[PDB]
Amino acid sequence: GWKWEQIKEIIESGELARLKRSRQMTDKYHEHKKRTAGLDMNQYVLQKLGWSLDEPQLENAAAKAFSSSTLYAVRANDFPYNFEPGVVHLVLWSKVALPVHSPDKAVREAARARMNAFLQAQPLLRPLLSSGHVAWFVNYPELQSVARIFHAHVLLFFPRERYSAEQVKTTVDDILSHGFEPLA
Ligand SMILES: [Zn+2]
Repeated sequence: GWKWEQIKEIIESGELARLKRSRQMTDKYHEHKKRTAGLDMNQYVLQKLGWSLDEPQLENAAAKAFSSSTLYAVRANDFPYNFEPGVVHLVLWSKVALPVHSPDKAVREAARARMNAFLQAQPLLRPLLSSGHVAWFVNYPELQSVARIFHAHVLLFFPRERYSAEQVKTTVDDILSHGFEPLA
């Protein structure tokens, strides 16, 4: 799998298609694809996250992305990409889209700045941020699924010489249980 420095270089160059699953994980992803071939996965995800129109509305319509914990959700990626041991592949879903690949440089930079501020503000990521061991990307339209719901790939690096696999499990379970904290 990709080493952390390679991951950072790929994200920086925008060559996101290079971030691929292993042959085997590609096989499993293929079988899950067979299973969901009869579904609109946008509606499925909305349903699972509690964001369907059926649900109540703790909204103000104009709420800023990440301004309230009801507006986002972090999950472990069930079919992670092929990264070196210690890299944890999470998915951050947001009810509010962030136009991070807009042709408008002002809009794109502003949307990226918001995502960055959100992740930087997270106490549960503090030592990883201090280490440069948090990265994120949003797959382009020609690469993504579930295009009606914003989601970012959030990668956390726990080097093997710094965290046992069991300590990684513990910390990630902690993050997913607590969730991320909102940002005004
Ligand atoms: Zn949640």
